[PDB]
Amino acid sequence: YNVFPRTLKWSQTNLTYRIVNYTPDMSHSEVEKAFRKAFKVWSDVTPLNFTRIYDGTADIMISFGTKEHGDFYPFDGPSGLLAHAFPPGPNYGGDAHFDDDETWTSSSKGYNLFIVAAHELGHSLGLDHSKDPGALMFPIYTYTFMLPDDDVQGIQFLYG
Ligand SMILES: O=C(CC1(S(=O)(=O)c2ccc(Oc3ccc(Cl)cc3)cc2)CCOCC1)NO
Ligand SMILES: [Ca+2]
Ligand SMILES: [Ca+2]
Ligand SMILES: [Zn+2]
Ligand SMILES: [Zn+2]
Repeated sequence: YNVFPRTLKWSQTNLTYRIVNYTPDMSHSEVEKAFRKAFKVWSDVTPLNFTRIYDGTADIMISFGTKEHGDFYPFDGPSGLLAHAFPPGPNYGGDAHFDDDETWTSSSKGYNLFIVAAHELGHSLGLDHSKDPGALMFPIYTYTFMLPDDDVQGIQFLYG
C-alpha cells in the first residue's frame, strides 16, 4: 500500500459525508445503498465513523459530474476516466467525483458504483494507489466482498 506525501489523514474519527447529486441511470435508493456499503468497508476495519448529512458542507462531498466540472481533473465522457477523489484536508479534501457519462449499475453489467466508490473512499481517507494487483487500491477496474489484506494494512497504518 501507499500513502500520500506527508501522510495525509483525518484528525477526527467522526466524519460526515453528503451525496450532493445522483446519477440518472440508478434510483436514488440504490445510489445511497452503494455508498452506505462503500463506507462500511472502511468503518469495519478502522475506528472511523461516518454520518450522512443532507445540508451544509460535509467532510466528504460526493458528486457526479461530466467533462469539465469545477476542478483540475475534467472527465472524458463514456469510459476512460471513471472517478477521482482528493486526500484528507480542508476545502475539497476528501471529496469524491464520479463521471456522470458512465453507465453506473448495482450489478456487473456496466461500471459497478459500489466498487468504484469503495476505491475512491480509500483515497478520501489517505490511501494512494497500491502496487499489489489484488488490492482494492490497485489502479485498474475489475469487479467480481472482503477488503484485501494490503488495503487493511494500509488503512490501519493510518488510523489503527
Ligand atoms: O485512479 C483513479 C483514476 C483512473 S480510473 O478513473 O480509471 C479508476 C477509478 C476507480 C477504480 O476502482 C477500482 C480499483 C480496483 C478494483 Cl479491484 C475495483 C475498482 C478503477 C479505475 C484513471 C487515471 O489513472 C488511474 C485510474 N482515481 O481513483
Ligand atoms: Ca469517463
Ligand atoms: Ca475535507
Ligand atoms: Zn472532479
Ligand atoms: Zn484511484
